[PDB]
Amino acid sequence: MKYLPQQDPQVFAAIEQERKRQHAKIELIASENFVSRAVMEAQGSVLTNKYAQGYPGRRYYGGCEYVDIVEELARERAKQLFGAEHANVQPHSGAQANMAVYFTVLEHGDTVLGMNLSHGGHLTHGSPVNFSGVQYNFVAYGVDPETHVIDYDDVREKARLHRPKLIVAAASAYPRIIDFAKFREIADEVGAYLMVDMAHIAGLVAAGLHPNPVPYAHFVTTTTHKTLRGPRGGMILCQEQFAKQIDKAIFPGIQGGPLMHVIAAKAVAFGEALQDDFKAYAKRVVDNAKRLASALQNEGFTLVSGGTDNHLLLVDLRPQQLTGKTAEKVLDEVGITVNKNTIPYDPESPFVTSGIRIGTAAVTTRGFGLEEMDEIAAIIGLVLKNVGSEQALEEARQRVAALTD
Amino acid sequence: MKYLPQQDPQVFAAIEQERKRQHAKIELIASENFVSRAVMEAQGSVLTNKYAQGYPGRRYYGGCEYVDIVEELARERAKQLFGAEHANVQPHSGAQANMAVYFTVLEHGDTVLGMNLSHGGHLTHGSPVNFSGVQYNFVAYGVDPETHVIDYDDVREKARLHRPKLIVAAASAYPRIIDFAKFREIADEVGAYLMVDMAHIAGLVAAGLHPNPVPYAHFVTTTTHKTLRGPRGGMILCQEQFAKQIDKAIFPGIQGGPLMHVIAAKAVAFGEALQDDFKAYAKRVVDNAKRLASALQNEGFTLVSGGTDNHLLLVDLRPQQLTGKTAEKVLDEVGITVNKNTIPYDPESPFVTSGIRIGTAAVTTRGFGLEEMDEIAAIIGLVLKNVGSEQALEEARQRVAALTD
Ligand SMILES: *Cc1c(COP(=O)(O)O)cnc(C)c1O
Ligand SMILES: *Cc1c(COP(=O)(O)O)cnc(C)c1O
Repeated sequence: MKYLPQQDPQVFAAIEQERKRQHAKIELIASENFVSRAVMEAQGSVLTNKYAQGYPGRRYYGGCEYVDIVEELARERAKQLFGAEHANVQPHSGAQANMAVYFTVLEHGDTVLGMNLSHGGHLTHGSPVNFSGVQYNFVAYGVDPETHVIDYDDVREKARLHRPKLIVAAASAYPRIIDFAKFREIADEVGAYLMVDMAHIAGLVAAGLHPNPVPYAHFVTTTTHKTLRGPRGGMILCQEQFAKQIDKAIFPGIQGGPLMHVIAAKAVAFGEALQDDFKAYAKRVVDNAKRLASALQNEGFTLVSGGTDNHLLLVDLRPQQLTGKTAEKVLDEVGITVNKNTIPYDPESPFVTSGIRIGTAAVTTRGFGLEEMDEIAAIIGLVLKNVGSEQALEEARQRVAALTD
Repeated sequence: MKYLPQQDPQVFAAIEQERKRQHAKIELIASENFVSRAVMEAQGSVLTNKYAQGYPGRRYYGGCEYVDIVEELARERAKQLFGAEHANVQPHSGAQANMAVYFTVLEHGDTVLGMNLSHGGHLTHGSPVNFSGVQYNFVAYGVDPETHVIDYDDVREKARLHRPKLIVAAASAYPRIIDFAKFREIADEVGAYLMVDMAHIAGLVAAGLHPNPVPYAHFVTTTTHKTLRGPRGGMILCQEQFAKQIDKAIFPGIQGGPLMHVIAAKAVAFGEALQDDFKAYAKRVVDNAKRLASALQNEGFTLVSGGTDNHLLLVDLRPQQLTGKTAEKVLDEVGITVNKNTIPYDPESPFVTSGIRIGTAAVTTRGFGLEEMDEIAAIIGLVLKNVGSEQALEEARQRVAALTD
């Protein structure tokens, strides 16, 4: 940075702290990642100066000839990456991508079937404090209480009883592969649309390491950040038949002018994801998640679903007589960043929980491999089995510093 | 840029075209501006890597100590700038700022009174193709057919007849000062909330050149871009009594995680607006708008409202037997960027129009002064009075090139 340090010492100082924090800590929050310097440069471009409401070749304002090229690069690269017939790259966030799909197919008060929020469903999948649960009538399907795998017979019974206009599949804390074919079969039985929110797994889908929901869903939403390792923002993929309605839902429906500089960064991140290197990266993410899961089990931890098929895992802490809140706090003390997370059928409230969620995308981006997973699990065991020992916590602190070098 | 040109030649090439376009053209679109290098550097920062859903000191996730400083800098600077009791700096856009206020005070189907969209009201003020007009029952007040000034007796009659829960004031194409005191007096009479959307005039408010709606409105929304010359994004200002509800409306209500890098850029832009230089700039904007308005009248153009009190003007092109569409297109041919815009009581549709909207924020940012306003008006007269003359258009092209150097 050149101009910020002189213009605004206060903002520059805080950013510099954050930069250094990102390096010093072990980032295990499953939704986190680190974007490339190219992606950041695109976001720090003069493209922020352009109003481009509308779509390429169909803009409200003139002067859009070049931002049109940028948006089309993002749309075309997205379509290659995911095999979708249409992309909308304007959503400001994953929330707004979901909002727009809901706006497209639902009237106020319509019934929607989504994943139980305590079992892995997202906030935007019907929380009563979120627009989704206020605007629409959300009903929930659950996971098996023993296997913690989605109970597809429950999805079906809930669909057949409640007759949703829309079925939502996908999750923010589900460690197994989701069967989109079964979701579509259920949707078809009850004549519901199927929306898949792949925000967490989008990078793994892109790399062929999770089944693609595109051929099964009418609508696919995602964040461009998370496993996809793009800038912070949203995207919608859909069949050609909904393209016009979806585009209209985004603008003039729910947003105004798009963030053209962010859309540029999305294009960059999509270019990166189309490369062989990114597929190698994504395999290491899943490989690291499995290794970390196995190593945590070796420490004596119980894992929700008995392990992982993707980038993330949930530790059920009940055997250690710990809340997610306590674990989160003590790990923060040694420089390891997790979040407390409800486990399925959690006896605790969402503000306390019986679990922590852990994902490997961020540490894999930093170059961590299988040996590092073994060490991270070993540190977690040390900390969580010795919560009252400052000697154990200092030892962990030093081992964390050794990993971040 | 260092890494983007090598990683992504295609995206870099299009950005570079846009950068050069921004320099070569005369930007007269009233919503446009050019942000500082400091603002862009903040947006291109590593802050994009942090999930910080929630609010400073009250975050979902750990590791937010430094992004908390950034958000508080933005909130505190905003409060100084505008004298508001509370700021929310998380809105992704002006649309989402408005959306959140509507979410706070209205139920589905509630009546809202806003400015007629053909007289200057915004898309998010009740367009039937926008969430506002779909979710809520919007009624409209108009301007006087001769003066083109808001008819405050119409606002009152409409309020008293329709009994809105909410009154919206503010505009995207209104060239005069808005009387917020009268809006509040009307709101109080019918027991409605008052929301002011100051997106267009926010920079002028900050500089003391437009009356501040903060003391009169329950809620003030704005874009951080436009006259305020910030990054692309939204903001909400409100009385302390609505702070908690407004914060909850933004998250977990309508958004997910905020864009912390953009929030950093907002803080930077607010710091810039607190400086004496910015007040000097904003005076030149209004001074330039008046000079340009006078000079256009000297060319024989009729202006909606007979001139301007702010940064923007509307040319009524009916006397020249031209549509806004035709004027927009021919001006594009010589390198001057305007947009067609409905004038009040326009005999044409919104896709054709009888007017062009012009604003001075962008050219003032580039250093244009009163002499440049005289020349721009002279070029506009030349072009619009000689639409069929390629000699006149080439002469204009050359005069435009002389201005952008
Ligand atoms: C993270 C996430 C979102 C939210 O996107 P934001 O950009 O934070 O609004 C939505 N759905 C799922 C499944 C997510 O994981
Ligand atoms: C530009 C504008 C908006 C829209 O903000 P976006 O950031 O484009 O969504 C809303 N209201 C008014 C009055 C505006 O001028």
